[PDB]
Amino acid sequence: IQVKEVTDNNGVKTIANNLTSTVQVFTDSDYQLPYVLGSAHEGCLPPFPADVFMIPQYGYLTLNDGSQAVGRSSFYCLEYFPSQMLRTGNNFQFSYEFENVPFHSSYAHSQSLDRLMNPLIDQYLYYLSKTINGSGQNQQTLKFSVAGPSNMAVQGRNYIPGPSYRQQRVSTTVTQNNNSEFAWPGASSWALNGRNSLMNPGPAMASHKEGEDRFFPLSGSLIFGKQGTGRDNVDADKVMITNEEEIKTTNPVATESYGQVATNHQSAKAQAQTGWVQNQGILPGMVWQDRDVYLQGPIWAKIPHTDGNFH
Amino acid sequence: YAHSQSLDRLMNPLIDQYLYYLSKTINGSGQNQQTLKFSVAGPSNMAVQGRNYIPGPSYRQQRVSTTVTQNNNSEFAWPGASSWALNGRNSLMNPGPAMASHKEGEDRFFPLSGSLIFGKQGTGRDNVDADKVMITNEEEIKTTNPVATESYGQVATNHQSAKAQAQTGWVQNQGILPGMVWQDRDVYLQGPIWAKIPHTDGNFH
Amino acid sequence: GVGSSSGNWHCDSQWLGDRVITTSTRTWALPTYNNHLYKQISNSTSGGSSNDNAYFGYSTPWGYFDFNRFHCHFSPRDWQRLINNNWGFRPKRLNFKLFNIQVKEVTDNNGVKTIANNLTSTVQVFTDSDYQLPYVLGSAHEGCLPPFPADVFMIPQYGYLTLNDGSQAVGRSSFYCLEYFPSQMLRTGNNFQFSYEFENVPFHSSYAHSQSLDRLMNPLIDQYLYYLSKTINGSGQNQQTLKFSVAGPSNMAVQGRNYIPGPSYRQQRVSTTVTQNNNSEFAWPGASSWALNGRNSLMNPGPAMASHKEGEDRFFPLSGSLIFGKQGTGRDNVDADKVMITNEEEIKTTNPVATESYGQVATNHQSAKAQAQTGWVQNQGILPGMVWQDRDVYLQGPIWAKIPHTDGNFHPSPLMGGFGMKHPPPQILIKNTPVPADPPTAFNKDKLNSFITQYSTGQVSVEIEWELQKENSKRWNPEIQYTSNYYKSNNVEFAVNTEGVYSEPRPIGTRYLTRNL
Amino acid sequence: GVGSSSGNWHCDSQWLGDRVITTSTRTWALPTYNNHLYKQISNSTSGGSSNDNAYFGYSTPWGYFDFNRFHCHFSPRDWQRLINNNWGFRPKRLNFKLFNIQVKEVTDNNGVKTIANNLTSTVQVFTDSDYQLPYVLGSAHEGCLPPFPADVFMIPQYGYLTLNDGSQAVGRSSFYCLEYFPSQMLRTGNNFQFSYEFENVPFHSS
Repeated sequence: IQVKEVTDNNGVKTIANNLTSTVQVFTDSDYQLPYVLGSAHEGCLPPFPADVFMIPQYGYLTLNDGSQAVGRSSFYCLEYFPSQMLRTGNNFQFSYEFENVPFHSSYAHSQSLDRLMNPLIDQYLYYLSKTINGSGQNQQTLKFSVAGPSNMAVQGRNYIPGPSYRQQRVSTTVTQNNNSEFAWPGASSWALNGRNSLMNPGPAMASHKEGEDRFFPLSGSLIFGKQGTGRDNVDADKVMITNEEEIKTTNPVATESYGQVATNHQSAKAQAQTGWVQNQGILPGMVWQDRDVYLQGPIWAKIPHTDGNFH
Repeated sequence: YAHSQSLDRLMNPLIDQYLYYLSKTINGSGQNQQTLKFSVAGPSNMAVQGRNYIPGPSYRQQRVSTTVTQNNNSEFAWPGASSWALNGRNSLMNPGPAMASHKEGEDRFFPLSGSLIFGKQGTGRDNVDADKVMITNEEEIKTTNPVATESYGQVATNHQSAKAQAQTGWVQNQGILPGMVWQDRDVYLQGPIWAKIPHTDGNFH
Repeated sequence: GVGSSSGNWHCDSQWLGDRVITTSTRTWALPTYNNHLYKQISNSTSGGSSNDNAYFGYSTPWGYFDFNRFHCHFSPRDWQRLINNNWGFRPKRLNFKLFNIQVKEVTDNNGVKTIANNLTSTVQVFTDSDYQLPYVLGSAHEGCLPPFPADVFMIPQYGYLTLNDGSQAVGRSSFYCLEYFPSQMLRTGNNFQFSYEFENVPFHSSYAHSQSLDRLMNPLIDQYLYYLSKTINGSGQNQQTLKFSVAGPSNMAVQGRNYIPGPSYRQQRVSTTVTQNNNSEFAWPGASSWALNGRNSLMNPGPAMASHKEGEDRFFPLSGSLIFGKQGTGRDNVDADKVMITNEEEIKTTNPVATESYGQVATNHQSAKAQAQTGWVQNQGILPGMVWQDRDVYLQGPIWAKIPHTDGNFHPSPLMGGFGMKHPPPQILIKNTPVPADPPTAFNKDKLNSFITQYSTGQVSVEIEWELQKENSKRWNPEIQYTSNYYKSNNVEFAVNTEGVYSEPRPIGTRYLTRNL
Repeated sequence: GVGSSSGNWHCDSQWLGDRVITTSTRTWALPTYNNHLYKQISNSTSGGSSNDNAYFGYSTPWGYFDFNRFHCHFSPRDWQRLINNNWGFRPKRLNFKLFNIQVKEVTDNNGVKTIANNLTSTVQVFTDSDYQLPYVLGSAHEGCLPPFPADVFMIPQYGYLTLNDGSQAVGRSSFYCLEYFPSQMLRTGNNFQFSYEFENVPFHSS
């Protein structure tokens, strides 16, 4: 630790050592302060070991009503904690054991969830294949066929892809996009106490289909800046858009409907009607992968202290 | 086993609840008759009682009758089927989540691809008639699981005011909610025993 | 013996560090139910109804003991202590006693009623410790121990339902005979008792969050993530572009987040200012519901959701909250000033508002042509990364519920509030043993139909040990606490009036202290 | 048991050097008060009054035992002995017994009253040993043990006052439920007793 004092005369700045000054340091080991780590903020240790970095300032938020506070709002004084005081000559250290957490999946699947069958053997299950004998009136019938290697789309399966929350699709070829402003109006969002927040990045979903890597979800992926990139309205060549294409084998595509559901009763009259599923919650028998981690990305987050959570 | 009780019939049929429900919003016919009236939920009105647990999830299927003359005179086996998409490929939702096959007294109806269909001995493989196959029905789980060919329920879709009336919408697919209970699909003498859970980051049930 | 008491009156509370032990004693009366008979009941026997209200079941000659309400154990002052000083609590141990049994016979002449002791009569009592009977506790029924320890209460009658098809029964329907259980028989002089250990359950959250789920960031530091901010350079044709900006303190709505609010099932909004409501009948037609085997049931109270937005406390969800009656309130079509509507406003920091959409989703592909189209989400199921709070418990509300025995469940906390257990406190069943009148002096094979009119009275004691979870907050400013108001009034709140009637003037929740997210 | 006495009649005085031990036994009757109810009372319920006489409080279904008068313990001759021979005295020890409980039920027909035994009924008794209830002894009230040992006396009803503003109550007012205390339950055949040591007090100047 080195503490310096700065004196600024009319036209000169002098920096000197202050051998008797102190720095105060403490760890919030009981988790009594608002946890601002885990919001992907600037101010971490720099990647390059030779870079000297500046320590970020601490601040926090509490309950608000507009710009006003309610009686439930909390004010925290950090001097109301015991802390160690260090002169030049003292050091500080501590140890911590991580909780038991599952391994991160640093692999991609070489199989697809809809292609888990033996491609040589039939199933012993049947599926409805025809409902009319042919053209004409009063041709109703019921015909059934064995599900096999020739028709893999209708085979019975034990597990289904994970949940979805559809995103708008944006092309990096700008001429293919609609000539209008839709960054906020066309975005997926959730509401809390009358406030709208972007669904960003949202549930782990595949970024695009096969051969459509020019498309990306509007706010469904992490976007990093390149070195020297500004902060306001920079072009696409100045940023780095990640894509979760590896999870397309278990996770639905971010910019597509989950599937179709029946929406009526067909009869002899109404025809069979289906509807698109734009958001599908958890169902038993669903499997999914989580979002990948990156060399530039975050490591951990604090689970909020609540009655319930899922995954 | 099958349940001898229904999820909406778990109360004592002799005792009132100590909770109230809104029963009237207008005093009567005419203009400016708005009011709020509340009643005790009891044995006479079991549909409005407060409950602790709700039926499990759903993913609606199309309804097909084994009396073919009752079906629509069109081809809807693929076009009318429930499906899910993966990397641009469509797969049948088959058999899908465990749901009751039909209502009471409607055993002639079956979900389009919501149940296991076995073949009889000597049955062919292409376009065989209904008398050549064996369609299972999960009617025993109707006490906890929603019917496969019905909506889960209704949700509000607007704000009523003095003007817009109260508007509701059908729920065709309902995901997991806290407080939901359900049964799994039955096993059969002809059916499978086990499966391998895919090696993934996450799964549910 | 006849002349010796079988137990004492035990009613107090002990606060012992991280434990609190409550003890309650009450006086009960039990009549003969059903003329000692089992009767089949249905909506046919009740007079008919719609399909949504049909049922089939049985009423029994037995009664049962229920203490599944918090005011059966906590006085208002004890509740104030608990909720003003603790982040959590849960039940651990239970002890139950039944004592000082008195059996009386009633003789009614032409114009006089005489009540006498029957020293040789018995009451039968047993606990359903193996959970073999239909569990009717956990349906928020009347008949619990009264809140006021001086009130003498009448034991409710036991009945149950089974599978029905209209008013008819199917072959799967079960009939239960409660005499087919071993039970203890008590004369005046005998007592009954048993002990029970609660399952391991999570602590109830008797706190509110002082942070919002969308306000968990440092308000001084930018993110290192970018968001799309512009798609057109300006007015005119062929102005397509892609512009990106850093998400920071100036635009908190577009920041990347790790966790999202819990699930929703939208309710209709009703104003307590009636002139603001639509001039039509929408109590049933406008209500949220779920269907089971062709029957519609109200979604009530449904998933735990915030009752209203900030500053809109006059609105409440149609069937999304518990409504209690005030003392002396009737049962049919009472006005709003006669009922007490609870509000779960404390969970607005994690849970979506009950009368709003969850959010918006994309519903098409924009291109150069179709514009970007979004749709409202009226019901959102569980997603990974969602967090939520459960419904609060109240001094007047239920404590526990039995989780249904099923293959699967998710977060089995009871939706009306409390602790969900696979093995909850067992049902306690009690009945006066029938005493025949004089039989004929020639043999008759038919079952006896003439009985002596009897009833019974006694004392019941319940002792529960609860574990507490204390607060160690570092908040500097004072908290919100439940308190009485000093301003003068005709009566004292939570006391008796001049006529001797005890009343509870308001519902009291548990969430007054605060915690961070 | 029903047929066995729970205690004997003890009533005399023993003069033992620098000690005197008094013993008194009386016969009491206790009715049902308030129809088993707690009632709020005030000068409003009493009919109104001036400001100096306003009050707010509660009457309870309980009665209480009071012996806070000297003639409950000293006969006139014993009092004469004490005051003619001593400069001082003070109380040291107390023992209290309640026994031979009899519970009767009353039936009133059109023109006849019948009283019978109820062998299975109970009386509840407890001492406020932690001084948690309003102390209404020490206000020179009626209802103590009678001076004459042959007089049968009726147990007075318990009530108390709290803070009032006119006939109204403020938020600081306390309501006490006496069923919220542990108490002993006695059938005919049970008895109750307890002991108490007096605080150190100065001798009274006789």
